[PDB]
Amino acid sequence: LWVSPTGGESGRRSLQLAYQLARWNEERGLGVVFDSSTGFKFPDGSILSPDAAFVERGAWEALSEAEREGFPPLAPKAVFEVRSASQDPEELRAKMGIYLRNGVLLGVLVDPYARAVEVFRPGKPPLRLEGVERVSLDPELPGFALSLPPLW
Amino acid sequence: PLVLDLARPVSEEELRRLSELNPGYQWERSPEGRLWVSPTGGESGRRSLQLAYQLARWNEERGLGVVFDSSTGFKFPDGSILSPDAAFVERGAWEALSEAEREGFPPLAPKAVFEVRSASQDPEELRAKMGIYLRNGVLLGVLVDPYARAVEVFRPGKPPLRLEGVERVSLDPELPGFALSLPPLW
Amino acid sequence: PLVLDLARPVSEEELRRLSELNPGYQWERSPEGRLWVSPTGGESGRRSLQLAYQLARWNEERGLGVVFDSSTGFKFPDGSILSPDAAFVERGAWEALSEAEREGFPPLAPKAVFEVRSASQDPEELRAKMGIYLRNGVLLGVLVDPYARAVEVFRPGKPPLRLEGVERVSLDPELPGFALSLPPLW
Repeated sequence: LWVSPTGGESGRRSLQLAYQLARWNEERGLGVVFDSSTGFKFPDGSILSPDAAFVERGAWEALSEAEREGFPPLAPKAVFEVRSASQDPEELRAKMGIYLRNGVLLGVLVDPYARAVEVFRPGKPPLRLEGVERVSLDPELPGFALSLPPLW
Repeated sequence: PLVLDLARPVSEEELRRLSELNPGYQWERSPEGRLWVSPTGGESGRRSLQLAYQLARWNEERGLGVVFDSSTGFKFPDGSILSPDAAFVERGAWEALSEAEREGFPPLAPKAVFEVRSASQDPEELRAKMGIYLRNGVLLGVLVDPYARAVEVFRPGKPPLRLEGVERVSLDPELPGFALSLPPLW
Repeated sequence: PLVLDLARPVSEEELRRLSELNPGYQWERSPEGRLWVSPTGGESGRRSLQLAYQLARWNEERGLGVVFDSSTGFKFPDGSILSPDAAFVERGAWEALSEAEREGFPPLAPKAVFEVRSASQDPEELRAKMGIYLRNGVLLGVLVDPYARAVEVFRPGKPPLRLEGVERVSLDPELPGFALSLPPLW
């Protein structure tokens, strides 16, 4: 069926994910979290917009007002992509590669359909989990664990 | 936003594709059928996230409906496809939709919508957008202006309420027991 | 600038139309056919006028060509249509054109173009733009940064020069007798 990354289901899922990341950041304040609309300007020149992003406090603080106002010129420490029916797995997997190649330190891919999650880190093979309720995202995001059932 | 005039109303298919081809940009269809485009920079993105977070937190503890983030576009009665920074839809209204309707731009007016003024947006255009929401059936429209540190609440049949330098804002009874905290949005 | 992919090259016609409907912005066409939208006005607009005025003043004295402010867009061989903050076109070239060409987006590369960095522009993106000007025939590209209070000069086949702490920059031989004064642009 006709699906849009900017449609209801995708929006409902990305908010559920972003909500958790924000809940965690509210208590720890180690960085700044952005929603699915945010565009970031990556080192390779392109603009990319994940479903959620976390940028380390130190990286964010180094930015000027103008840089924070526009598409931030940096690779977020962590990026999250929630697969929507309109996207084929290998495509996002390919995108996770692009993120890492640009300096993202943690890429999390959630597939609500397959009901799995894939964790991408540089200099390490991709990790795929299925059947787990929560997934620890330490050490990149200290004390944060992503609860999966809410994303389904 | 920037207006792109077409001698043809942009289509839902074209909106999806434009979103795809332009990460970081929000595409919308006006009531007259024109294209509206606005970028979502870092500041906008952190504020809308924080606003959606508060709405979601409230909803998780209450369970009255469904919350959507800022990338979601809704299809209203007059044909416009608008994308607020946050929206709340009651369960009943959401469930009534077909799997296809939920997956595409939901054909309904969220009970409550939120818009956060970005630096590149003129205040009056955004206040006007609030009127479009209301005339299409939205029961609560909230406009946050982080630059003036003010918030304006719009309700059908009521004078818009503009509050300045306040810390909290009760959005009862449309959103039972929810109070939006403003400093986190500055 | 805001880069927009309409999934097809934007036509010259649409560029004008878009400028009309969105007056406070500059509209250009990239070599790939995408839309480049940039903010107009503010102190940046003021700097543009100051520069064009220094140029017009010099040209009045020498009479070698035509001066343009930030409002003109030029059509280059690669199909891009760019609008610098100011430009100089040699008299002969200008007249060799058709009245229509002179009235729209002149189809020629100015001998010299000037770009003044505005607050939302990345220095590296402006430098790449200078690269586009030169590969399309511009003989002298000048980039003014009022924030870092520096100037960069680009000539084909030569390394880019950056000057700081200077009050004036001579632009011979391309603009004989012309020295750009910087403080007025800060």
